[PDB]
Amino acid sequence: TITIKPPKGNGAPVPVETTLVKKVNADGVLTFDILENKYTYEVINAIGKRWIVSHVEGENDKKEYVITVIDRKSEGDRQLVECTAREIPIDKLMIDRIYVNVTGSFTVERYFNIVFQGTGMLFEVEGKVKSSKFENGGEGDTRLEMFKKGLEHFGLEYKITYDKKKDRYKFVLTPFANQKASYFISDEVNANAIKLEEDASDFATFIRGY
Amino acid sequence: DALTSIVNGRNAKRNSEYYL
Amino acid sequence: DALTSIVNGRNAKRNSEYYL
Amino acid sequence: DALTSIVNGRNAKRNSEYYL
Amino acid sequence: DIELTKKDGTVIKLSEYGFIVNDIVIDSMQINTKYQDKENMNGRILMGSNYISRDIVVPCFCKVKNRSDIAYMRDMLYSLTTDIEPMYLREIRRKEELNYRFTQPTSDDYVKLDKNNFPDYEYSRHDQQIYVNGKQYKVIFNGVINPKQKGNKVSFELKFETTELPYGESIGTSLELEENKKVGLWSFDFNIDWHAGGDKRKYTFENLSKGTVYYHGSAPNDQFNMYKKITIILGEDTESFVWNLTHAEIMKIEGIKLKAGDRIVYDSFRVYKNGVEISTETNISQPKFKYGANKFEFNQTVQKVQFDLKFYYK
Amino acid sequence: DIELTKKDGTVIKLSEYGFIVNDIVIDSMQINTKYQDKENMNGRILMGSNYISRDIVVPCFCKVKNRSDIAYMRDMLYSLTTDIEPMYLREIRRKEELNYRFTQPTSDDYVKLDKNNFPDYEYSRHDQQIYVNGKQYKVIFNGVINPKQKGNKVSFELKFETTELPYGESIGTSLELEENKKVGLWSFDFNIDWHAGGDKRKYTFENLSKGTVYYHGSAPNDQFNMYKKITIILGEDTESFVWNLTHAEIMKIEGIKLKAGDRIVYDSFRVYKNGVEISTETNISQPKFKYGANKFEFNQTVQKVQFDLKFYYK
Amino acid sequence: DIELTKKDGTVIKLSEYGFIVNDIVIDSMQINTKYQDKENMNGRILMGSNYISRDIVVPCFCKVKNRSDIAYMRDMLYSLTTDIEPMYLREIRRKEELNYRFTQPTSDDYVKLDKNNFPDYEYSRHDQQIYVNGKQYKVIFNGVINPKQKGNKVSFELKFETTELPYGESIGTSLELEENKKVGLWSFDFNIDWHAGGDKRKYTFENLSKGTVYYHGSAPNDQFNMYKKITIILGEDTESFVWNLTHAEIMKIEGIKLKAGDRIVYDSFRVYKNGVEISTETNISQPKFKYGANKFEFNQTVQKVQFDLKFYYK
Amino acid sequence: DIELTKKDGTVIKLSEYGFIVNDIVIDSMQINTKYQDKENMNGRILMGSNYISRDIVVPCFCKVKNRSDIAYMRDMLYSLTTDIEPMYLREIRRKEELNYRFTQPTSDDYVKLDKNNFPDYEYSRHDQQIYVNGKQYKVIFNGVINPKQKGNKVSFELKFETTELPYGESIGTSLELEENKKVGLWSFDFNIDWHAGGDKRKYTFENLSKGTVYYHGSAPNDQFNMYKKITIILGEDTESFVWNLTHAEIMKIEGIKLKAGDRIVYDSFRVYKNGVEISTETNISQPKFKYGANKFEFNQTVQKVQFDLKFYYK
Amino acid sequence: DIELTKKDGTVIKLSEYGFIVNDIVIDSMQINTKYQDKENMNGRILMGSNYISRDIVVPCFCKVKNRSDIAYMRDMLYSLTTDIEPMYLREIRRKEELNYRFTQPTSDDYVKLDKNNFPDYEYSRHDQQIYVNGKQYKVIFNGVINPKQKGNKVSFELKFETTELPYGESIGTSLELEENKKVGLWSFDFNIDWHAGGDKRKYTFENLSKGTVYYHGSAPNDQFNMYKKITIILGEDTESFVWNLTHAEIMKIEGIKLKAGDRIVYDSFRVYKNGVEISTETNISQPKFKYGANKFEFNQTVQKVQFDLKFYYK
Repeated sequence: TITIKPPKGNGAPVPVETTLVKKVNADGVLTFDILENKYTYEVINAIGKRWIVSHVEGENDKKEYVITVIDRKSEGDRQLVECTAREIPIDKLMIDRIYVNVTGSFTVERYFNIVFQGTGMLFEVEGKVKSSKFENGGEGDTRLEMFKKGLEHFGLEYKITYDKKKDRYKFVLTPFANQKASYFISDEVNANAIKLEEDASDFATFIRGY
Repeated sequence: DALTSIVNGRNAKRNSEYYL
Repeated sequence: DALTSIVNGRNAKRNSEYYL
Repeated sequence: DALTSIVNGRNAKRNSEYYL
Repeated sequence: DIELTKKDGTVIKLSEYGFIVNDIVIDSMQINTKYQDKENMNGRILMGSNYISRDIVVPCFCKVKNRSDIAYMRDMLYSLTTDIEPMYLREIRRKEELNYRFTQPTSDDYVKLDKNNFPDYEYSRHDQQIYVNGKQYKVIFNGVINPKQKGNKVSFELKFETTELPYGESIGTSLELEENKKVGLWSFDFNIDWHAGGDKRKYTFENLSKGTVYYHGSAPNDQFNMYKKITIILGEDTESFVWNLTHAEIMKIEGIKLKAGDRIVYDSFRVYKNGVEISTETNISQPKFKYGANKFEFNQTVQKVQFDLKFYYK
Repeated sequence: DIELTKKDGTVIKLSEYGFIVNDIVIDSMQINTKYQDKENMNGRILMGSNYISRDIVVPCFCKVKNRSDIAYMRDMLYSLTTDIEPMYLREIRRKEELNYRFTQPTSDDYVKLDKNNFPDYEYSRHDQQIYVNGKQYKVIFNGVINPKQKGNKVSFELKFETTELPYGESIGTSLELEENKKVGLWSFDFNIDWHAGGDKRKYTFENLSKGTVYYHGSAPNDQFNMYKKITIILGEDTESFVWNLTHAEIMKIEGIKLKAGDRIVYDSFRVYKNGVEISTETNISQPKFKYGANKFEFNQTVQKVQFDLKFYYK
Repeated sequence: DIELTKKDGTVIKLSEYGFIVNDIVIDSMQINTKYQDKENMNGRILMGSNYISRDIVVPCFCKVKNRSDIAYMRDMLYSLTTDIEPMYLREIRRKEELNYRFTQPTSDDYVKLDKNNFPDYEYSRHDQQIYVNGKQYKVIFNGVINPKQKGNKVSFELKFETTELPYGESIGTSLELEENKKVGLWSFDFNIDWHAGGDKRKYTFENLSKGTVYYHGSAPNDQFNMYKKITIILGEDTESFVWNLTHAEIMKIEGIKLKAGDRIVYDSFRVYKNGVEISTETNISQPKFKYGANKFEFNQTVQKVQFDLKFYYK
Repeated sequence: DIELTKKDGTVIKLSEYGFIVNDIVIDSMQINTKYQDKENMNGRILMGSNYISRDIVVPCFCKVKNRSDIAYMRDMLYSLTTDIEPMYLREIRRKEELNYRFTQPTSDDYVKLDKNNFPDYEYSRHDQQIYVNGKQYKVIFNGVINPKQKGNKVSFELKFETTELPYGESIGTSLELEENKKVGLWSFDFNIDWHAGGDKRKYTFENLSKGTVYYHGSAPNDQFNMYKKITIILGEDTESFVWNLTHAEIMKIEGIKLKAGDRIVYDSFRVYKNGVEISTETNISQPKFKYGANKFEFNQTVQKVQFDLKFYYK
Repeated sequence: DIELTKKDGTVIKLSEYGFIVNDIVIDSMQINTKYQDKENMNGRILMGSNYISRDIVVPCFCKVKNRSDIAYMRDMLYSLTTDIEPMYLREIRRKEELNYRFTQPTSDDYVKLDKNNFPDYEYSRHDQQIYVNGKQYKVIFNGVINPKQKGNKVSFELKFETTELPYGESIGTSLELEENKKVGLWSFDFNIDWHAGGDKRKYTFENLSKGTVYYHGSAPNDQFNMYKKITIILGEDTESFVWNLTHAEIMKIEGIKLKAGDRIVYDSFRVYKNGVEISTETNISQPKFKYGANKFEFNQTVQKVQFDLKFYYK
């Protein structure tokens, strides 16, 4: 069901209930709970963290994630493994830092190219976007949070994709990332419990700017 | 009394992978 | 697991009108 | 609704002797 | 009415141990449903429905020659039955409500008595009981009380329960069906043709792109815990290897290169490329035999296929 | 008293399988309410009220010729009935409590006996049972125990339950009502006029801005899970297309341009613009047939409307 | 039918205290299961299964000569039985339903009467009751009510319960089996050979790398709370010391240097290197005797092994 | 059968108030256990076990001369019994099921009738009932309903319950045992020797390093709520003062200097150095009398020890 | 057997309305306890214990002349009784089970019949029923069902319940006891001396530092909801004003200056300094009359005290 492999080499499947979560720009994450069995024994007693999970959603959606948390509980004469995991197109960014302090004016392609140095992944902007200046680089910081700042300045949203090619992850940067979807919803047909919340405690009609 | 721990534990779980 | 959400939701409610 | 108070109360208890 | 138990390392039957039984009653499988009710719609969606557990009940009593011995006998029962160790239960019935036969009251042809003080109606060899069916059940015990009616008679109420899968696991593989070596273990509950070597008995084919299988089991062998186990001599070299099947999903093995004479052991959700060093990354999909015709279709005329499995019932 | 079951791929009836039944009792639908009590007001608001489930019960027993066979028979029952697979149940009744008829005790005109040792009161063709009604039920099984009364008689207590929607789905569409081709499947429970081609049978109209429909089903076909399916040849070109309906909501199709000869397949909450490539963004509203007169009103005289649906009952 | 109780500091039996009993019924052990249901799989995993408690029940009544005395007698019962103090219960039975014997109505051979107004059927020494089995139970009391039927007869319903471990602790060690000094405490429930000094009685071996043990107890002595206690004169000097065992785990003692004549007392999960100053850091693993053959294998021919233990039953 | 109640400020008995009773039944003490189950071990640890509550039940009915009076009588019952005020209950029994005696129907020796219309079988002084035992119970009431059977007879079902400690507090101290002044309050339930001034009656010793005590109470006086109260004239000056005791813990008084003629009142978990101004910092340990021999050992030959206590029962 | 109800604005009695009753049964007061169990101590602390509710039950049936009228009668019952409006219930009994008296069958002295078809046994004025006691109950209704036995007889089962305080509020104040003006409302359940103007009737004293009060109510008037109301002409000027009382607490009025002729109305937990403009800051303490002697002690010889209150019962 779920093909997991060490960071070096071969795969091994396990059946387990999964709980995935995906946001637009924020990190996706999943969680699941393996249990000891006559099966799964060779794996469960031999998982070390940063085990590489993949083949969620079957023989498709080969979005390879990595485990970082590992719980191990004892239930009866058996044992559970709750665990968590994160994307490689995000973790692989949390891998590397930049020490050269980016500073001054910066066009978007230059900025999101210096940060994709050695990672191998690829970025591209769709529409024309302006440029601004970044005051202090994150010399002691991830590529990820500088990516956050860059999105906050220039590309207000993004969307990753595992392109057809191996070891590639195209970052379509875009303001207000969207694609049309043929499906739909309604209270009768697909929407059990509609909680509409309208929060306005920090809201505005006119506003000043300097 | 028994209850604070479960919620705080799930909270600390959620502290993993909440941030870009 | 089910429980963290209700408390955190009421907490965010309380974040409205707590301050002079 | 009933529940927020017990957790927050235990939390304030824990605020006693948490720090060196 | 003996309630045979095959444990991991032994075989036991109660009536051998002075333990008559009143009857055996086997519940069906507790169907756990998973419905979801839409908020304002006169109808609720089926998320799922699923078998869970086949709770058995067996009340057994026992007579002894003296009141003290009750204790011993009872302890034996517990030490003999109450086993968390997953056991294999086999049910037994009689073919007839046997009576005492005619005799002659001429100081001869007197009646017999069992080790227990009862009248032996079982005069001939062909009187005693039989394994009513060629199946078993993976079973565990639940709590009992022992009311002592008068004398040396005491009753017990065993409450057994299924262990792993709520099904009537058929004993013996499908190859013992193929090779008529082992005798027993094949009851008429399974509608099995006598034409050994004919169709709907054979699970050993040669030099075929596509072939036919009759899964005699009413319940479907989709669950991996069942002992569905295939092994194929691939016949022809290739780089990829697909095989399709009905009442199941498609299966691929892509990305690894094979050879003709190399054999694949295709266990449940598991693939031995050559018997060891499992190469199971390719299209994790497990096959499913439902009942009757389960037609398969390979793609390059394997020189051998053969597969043993176990029949499961509901 | 046969309890017919149409499963996905087969048809079964118990009394064919030596399984008499005592009766069938069908509960009504469990109304789940949704009330809300105001704090200090002598009365509670109705948020909602909604049908949920139609639990069926059927106790069936069986006789056989010998005690062993009980086991086989019981297993057959389980393998034949206990199916998470959503089945379609059809009820059967008799028209009369049949007796044995007069005969002659003159070494002739002797009595018959069924395959089971019972007296065949069904002398003529017109004796045996009937599909009492032209409807079915989407049904799943729940747990059974099998008390064995004496001899070869054993009882069972089937507890069936509705699957998706707690309603009496009528078998056969409304077009089989239109074209009197299929025979059966139309019982007098449905107050249906004989005037085929007349009003209140027809669901195939031509060249009309507005027309009339008689939904013979007491229960309302507002739920999408029901097989309400419309198809219309629009008759006249337009840029927008509204049609109204009573006992339901208004429907628009705005923002997409159409043509006259183009046809719309209007499935439940779904719109095929031309049979494929569904263009269902426009005014997601589903139509609702309640009972009797369901008058529709188009706006530009469609050259054809026709729609098949299924009648549902409570 | 006396319900003996050995408390910490005394021995008591009810019928000595004017307290007849109707019977004793001993439940089996409440098996607490630990299952886990997979979400959409027709079968649930066994995390564990485990014995918990062996609830005993004993209804006892009492007659006295006058109505007042009831009170005293009742209080005695409470003061005599209801003890949170973990007691050791021993069951008693009779060997026969005794009757009054033939006599002679010739102003002689009259009948006797007990201290309580009952007929003494126990004429000879060999009439009275017996410790039916050589085992006990660690037991505590639970709530009782005292309905007073007429006269001086009043009933009570004692509900005892196991204390630590739900098992039939065998009284007396295995060395009393070795040295046939203590008499009693060995019932035929334990299938024990008479060949004292022969195999399957001996737990005192000399000068052996490997040897054989017959654990007569059906229940397994894996739990540490049981009085499994080994002591070995190691025979040969070494730096490390491994010994293996079947129906159990491997045991090492590495990292501490020993000598030949030095002795190890190997208590449950505990190691006295030389009787005191426990050196129990090395491979914390406790041995487990299941039943029958429990073969051990040392590695350097210990000059002495001997070990006493207690037999436990289910 | 009177159910005496001593309240804080008065004494009451029901049958004085026209309130016959059917019986009194006294439950034992509800043992609350505190077990802990280890996760995968066939046995559960005893954290503790503890007596809680001794629920009494007393059904009492009443007859009156007229239907109205019922009301009054009932109210009296409530006003007389239902008291949250912790009361001291004393049970009463009869010594005999009394009958009417022989008389003479000669217009003489007629029969008597009580204030209630019943036949006075209690002819002589020695007929009426007795305090069956020299103990009481600290008791509170729980809810009652009053079904009125016919006429003037109405029943009630009192459900009393222990207040502080689930025990049979013995009335009167142990000094009234010493000085045979108060009469009554000493029943044969307590196995008490007549040798007043002899051993096992005396709790007043002089000039001894060590001495002997017989605590006649089956239940142990470890709980402080019991009225265990010691007072000692220390005999010899010292700086520290230790005294040991069996079925209890060691006691020290260190860090405070004393004198010989000074006296210590050693109340439960409390120490008056000289009757007031409690100096109880030194080794807070309370003594515990279990049953029978409770040997104490002082260290410097106190010139006087004497201690009163209360006997408690289970 | 009439079940009088005084509602806010009217008086009703059932038997006036053709509504016979079978009986009235009045439960005692549900004692809600508040215990706390110490963790390892054989005894549990009483935090509190408290009366809650006095649930009344009254089954009443009714006969009418025709079947239709049942409906009307039933509705009347509901409209007459089921009132959330806190009502005051008064119980009624008979003094005798009345029979028909002797008559003469001489075409004269025939028997009477009530408005309902029953025999009037109530020949004389002194036959009919009576307010059995001079008290009431603050009461509310709970759900009823109406089984119709045959004919015109139908039964009902009223389940009444106390409203505010679970007590038998005595009707009429204590001043109507003082001034023997109102007649009725004083039953012998209250042990009241005839010596009007004598002690234990008077609640109107003059020129006294200390005086005596007999609270005839068994239940204690500590609760403020009861109509305990005092009024005192203070007699002597002062700056502070203390008065003590037994079975209650001390009371001060400090910090406010008073005068002699000024009067204080001392209502429950409330102080009118001069009838209005309540000055109730000083020592908020409410007085409590328990039963019998409630001695008060003022400090400066008030020229008048008098206080009305209501007697409450349990």
